Amino acid sequence: DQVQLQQSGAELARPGASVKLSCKASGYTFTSCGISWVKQRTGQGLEWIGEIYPRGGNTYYNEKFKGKATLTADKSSSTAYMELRSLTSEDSAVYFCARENGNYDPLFAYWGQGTLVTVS
Amino acid sequence: DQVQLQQSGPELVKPGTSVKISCKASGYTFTDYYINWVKQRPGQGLEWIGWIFPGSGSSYYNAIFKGKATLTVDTSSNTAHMSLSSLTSDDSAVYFCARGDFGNFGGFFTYWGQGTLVTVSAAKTTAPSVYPLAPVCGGTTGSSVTLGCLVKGYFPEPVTLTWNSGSLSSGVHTFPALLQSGLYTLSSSVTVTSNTWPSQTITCNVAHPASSTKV
Amino acid sequence: DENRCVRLYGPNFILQVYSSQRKSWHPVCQDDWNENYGRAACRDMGYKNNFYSSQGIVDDSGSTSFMKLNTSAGNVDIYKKLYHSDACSSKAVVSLRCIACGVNLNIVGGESALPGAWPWQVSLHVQNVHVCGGSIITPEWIVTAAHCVEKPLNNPWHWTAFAGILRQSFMFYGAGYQVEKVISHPNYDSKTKNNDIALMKLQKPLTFNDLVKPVCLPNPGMMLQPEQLCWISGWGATEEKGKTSEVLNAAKVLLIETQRCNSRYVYDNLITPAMICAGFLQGNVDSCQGDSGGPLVTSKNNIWWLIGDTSWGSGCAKAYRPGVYGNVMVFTDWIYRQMRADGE
Amino acid sequence: DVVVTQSPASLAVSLGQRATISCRASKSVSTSGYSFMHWYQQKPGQPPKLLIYLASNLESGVPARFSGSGSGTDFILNIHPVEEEDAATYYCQHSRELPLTFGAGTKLELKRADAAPTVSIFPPSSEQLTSGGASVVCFLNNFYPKDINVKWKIDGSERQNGVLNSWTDQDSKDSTYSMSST
Amino acid sequence: DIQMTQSPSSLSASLGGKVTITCKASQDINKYIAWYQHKPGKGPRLLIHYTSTLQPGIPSRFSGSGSGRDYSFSIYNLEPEDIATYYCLQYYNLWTFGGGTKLEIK
Repeated sequence: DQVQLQQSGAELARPGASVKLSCKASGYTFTSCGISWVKQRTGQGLEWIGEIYPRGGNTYYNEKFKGKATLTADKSSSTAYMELRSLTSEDSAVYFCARENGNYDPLFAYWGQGTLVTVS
Repeated sequence: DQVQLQQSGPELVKPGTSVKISCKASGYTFTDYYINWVKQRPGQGLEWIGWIFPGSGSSYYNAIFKGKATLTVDTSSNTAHMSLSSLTSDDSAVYFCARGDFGNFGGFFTYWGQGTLVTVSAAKTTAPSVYPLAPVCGGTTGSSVTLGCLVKGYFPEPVTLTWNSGSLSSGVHTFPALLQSGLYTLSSSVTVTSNTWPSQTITCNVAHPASSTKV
Repeated sequence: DENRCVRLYGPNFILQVYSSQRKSWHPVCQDDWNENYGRAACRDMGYKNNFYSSQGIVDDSGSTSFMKLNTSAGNVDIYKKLYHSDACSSKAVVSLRCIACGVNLNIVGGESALPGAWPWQVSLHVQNVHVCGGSIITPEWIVTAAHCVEKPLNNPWHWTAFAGILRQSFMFYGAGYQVEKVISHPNYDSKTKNNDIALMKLQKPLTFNDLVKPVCLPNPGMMLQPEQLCWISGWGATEEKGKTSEVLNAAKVLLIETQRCNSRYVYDNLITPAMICAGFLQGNVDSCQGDSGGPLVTSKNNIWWLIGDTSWGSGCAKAYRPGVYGNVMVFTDWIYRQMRADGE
Repeated sequence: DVVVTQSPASLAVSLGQRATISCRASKSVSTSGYSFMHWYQQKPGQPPKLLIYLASNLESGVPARFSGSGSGTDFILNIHPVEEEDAATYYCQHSRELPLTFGAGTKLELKRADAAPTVSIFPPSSEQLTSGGASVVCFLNNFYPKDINVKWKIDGSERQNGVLNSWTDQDSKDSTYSMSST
Repeated sequence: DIQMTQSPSSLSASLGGKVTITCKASQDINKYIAWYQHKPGKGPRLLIHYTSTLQPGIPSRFSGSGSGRDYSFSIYNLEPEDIATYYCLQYYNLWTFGGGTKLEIK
């Protein structure tokens, strides 16, 4: 089976609201590897938000995104989430959920299909 | 980098409402010292409201003020807030923010704020009416001429008073205001040489924070 | 489940990986080392997104064989892409600090302690009364004694820890941290305390300031002197059978050799390889009742290591009766296992 | 709980003398070698100023005249010599347990040679009568003691009706008083 | 934070020719650079990882190289399939992307 990282559909919310994206993962042991969230903006290029490890919940964030993002995972359901708070004019990106190859190979070989998040 | 605790200004608020007293802390590592709050009604001694640990946020409220004053901190900006609820006439007092010892070991306050005068009444704000005062011509014995200013009917306390834009301060007697007929009246005086009054410009200056009134 | 196949060695935190081929531990080489591999290794030891820094240090251990990294491999384990090598391209190995610990701002017969001196000190209360202490080793975990949480006190809802506070009169409800879990040592023998160590987890992770900080756990190969200069602290009774101290005292004790602490005029071979005596055979300094589980720290390399935890004693103001502490060095592996197995 | 009792409620002392303020507690505030009784000083319109902490320790920036002593239940604050600037209200505070509490305070007063007030009479200015209100203000300056009274003789005839008096506090430069009658 | 500065910010390249996009680092990333394609709506695709390896099933005409703090990536015999916004990613310390380059035919 091809490792699939189906994300939630495109969503919209008012400025100052919160959007909780989801990225269900199939085709691999959800606890074995780690899941990353990558921002893709027009003009600003790609950016990195943070990493979530379902085994223990260990989280790493970028300096910019502290507080703005709150990675979340639920092992039993086998799907990881990213919560964005106080969404504003510049938080409208095609957020990508990417699974790094392994804990000793932090390469984004597999990616989500993309979820265009837009702010009213 | 001398330590400083800077509180907000006076608050005139209606009964039953709430007021949030702030106190920005600078000059020291914020999270390492407790910040205490103390109340003092006019000429009535000090009263410990409670403290709050900036590092963790644990707040102790004296049983008197539990359910009336809620303490919260803003660690990002190094500021401490106190919120008084269901304000009544008794709630009016001066509230001091203080910083305890290093570990809050001794539980003593070495640095204090300037105080924040809280007035709690439904009376409408008014503007001071300053009437400059000058001596008579029939009592100019010697050279000890006395001049002053009178402020009447303003509301509420406090009002700043000044002489010669601060150029004159010796002999400047500012007397406390009094609640006369539901309004506050404040006076002042100055003593200088007679030869200086005509050859020098002597005038008072006022500043009411509530309703800006320079005059 | 066997997953303690990586470790840090000695005061310098020399990362090591186990090789069954030679049945030995070999330090990793610094050449071509990814820092994310160090992050992963830290996670594989039980550190909740706690990673301080990785740097290359000339090997301060005594190993002639190393573990070079095969950069042509891919999507494999740490031991799969590390191959035995007898040299390094850069004469430096991997040093891995997985957490910022061991820095502090600087009991009978022990002078009062200043704030920030022993930030890891913890006072644990059962019914708003101090029963014994512990040691902050992580924003969530605390190292204490097993005899403290004996039945009935083995349930986690009795306990509330007060760290960052030195006054017992300022330890009011709403200042401590409720304990999620209490994990005593399975091999704890009440009749003869042998593996007397216990853990505690908090619902709300601690925030670390100058007053609150963790104490490094002792990595293997910590070459300590036979009489090393250690420190103790706690709210114990300053007088034999006295009341709990209001303030946090500290004392300067020296480790006593096990070969000497088991003589006939001493505990008489009652000390097992899981315990370490400390104090003076002359006396006048010991950890009395009320500061059980308390830290026994030692400074070495600018780092304070949790050498042991208060376990038992036959008297405080007595000669030939040094304080007996658990050997946290022995229990570090079990501690790591219990910290990794959080949630599952 | 502990309630500190501070006596006397007021103490008048001549400059250069010794002023002793005593604070007593419901139960001992001394334990583990520390006596948690602290002394502050508040002057009119200023926040308190920690003088002494832990019942014997002088805070940095405080003159050596202030002295602290005591243990257990009995505490004393001494000021010797007493300067004109020492006229204020002194509070004792216990931090042995929670909640922390203060003493009732001890208003200090300075004894000085008596001086009569320098009277001044100010008939209303032009700006006052433009609104229809009248007010005559009399200024009494640099007198001692503060127990002084006045009366009005408008047109030479006595009148009390509405009378309003306001006193200042002991000046830190001359230890005198002032008053305004209107 | 290991910042990276990828230039040129954009390039109008010649079809059937050659092109090289330069990426530089704010630290020594031990050749732990990876290069990703970016189709308009088909998600990023990994092409090069570690400066010397192409993920299986990828054209051999793709190749990168470098060391130290400056790295290179070149692609010869440009075809319409190669029109994409290529990125440089370092996974030496946390993760960081380049600025991207619009590879548009001329």
